[PDB]
Amino acid sequence: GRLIYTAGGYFSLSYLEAYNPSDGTWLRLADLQVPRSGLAGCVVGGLLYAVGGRNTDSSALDCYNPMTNQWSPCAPMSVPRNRIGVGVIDGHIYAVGGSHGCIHHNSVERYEPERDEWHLVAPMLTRRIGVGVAVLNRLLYAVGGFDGTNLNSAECYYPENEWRMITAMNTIRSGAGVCVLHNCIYAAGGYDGQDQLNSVERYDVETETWTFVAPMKRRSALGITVHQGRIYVLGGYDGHTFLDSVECYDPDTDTWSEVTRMTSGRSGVGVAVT
Ligand SMILES: NC(=O)CN1c2ccc(c3ccccc23)N(CC(N)=O)S(=O)(=O)c2cccc(c2)OC(=O)CCCCC(=O)N2CCC[C@H]2C(=O)Nc2ccc(cc2)S1(=O)=O
Repeated sequence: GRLIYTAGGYFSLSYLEAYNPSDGTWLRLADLQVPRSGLAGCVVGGLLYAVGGRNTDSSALDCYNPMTNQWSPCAPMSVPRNRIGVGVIDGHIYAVGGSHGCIHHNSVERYEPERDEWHLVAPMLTRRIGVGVAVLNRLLYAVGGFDGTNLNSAECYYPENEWRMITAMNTIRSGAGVCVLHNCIYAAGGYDGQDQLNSVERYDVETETWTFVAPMKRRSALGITVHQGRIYVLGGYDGHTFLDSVECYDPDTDTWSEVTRMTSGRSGVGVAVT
């Protein structure tokens, strides 16, 4: 009965809408206190947090509670982080990368909801604005992005405080939807400098290889989450228009299938499931 929340986005949007893949119903919920695009979403203990983005870049961390349909302010990050990416480990929110104006972040900071406190951790090997982030059994991955100059590179964070480069992708991707499904890390979509991508690669943590799976039906700044063993990508920008298209990836048949449409097109959204 879990839901897919899309929060904020760009058409900078305040919408918080929830999709049920089991019946095609959308619900519109309480707005983001402050519109934001370029933000990330993630869930801790049933709570949905919206991080970073921009309205002016944003350091805001807000918390949405399905049980109250109310957005609660949290302590802000140590710096603004637009085009951020986030992951959770042990109930802690890791916010990696992003940009504050011309400052392209390689720093990473961790929020403990228990104390409402943000705290710095070991920065990355590379500045990554538009970074993709996912976590696989307490390893945090930052994938792609753009360092202020040039990334196919990916790197991995072990919490117990050092980042390690991993195998590079087959593709240069900033603004790529990144997730973990099963024991693999997916990097769907992105922007290679030239084109929006519809291709998707997954890193098998156990063969340390990026292999392409079927292409999507193109997009950047797309939302991405998992729901009932399936990847859902939301909206994004295909180079010409801001898509309302929501696409679902079934790993069993290795196909991407459009599965719904958002009530309005957006990119720059934060997405999570709870
Ligand atoms: N919160 C934000 O900062 C804003 N948003 C973001 C914008 C960017 C990245 C974002 C990545 C992650 C999350 C959010 C991203 N990326 C760079 C990165 N290092 O990751 S990106 O994914 O690679 C990418 C997306 C879209 C366009 C693009 C590159 O550049 C291009 O293709 C140029 C092609 C022609 C379009 C164009 O001329 N335009 C002139 C200005 C903008 C863009 C525009 O007209 N409308 C627009 C408005 C809002 C958004 C996208 C497009 S947004 O809200 O999603």
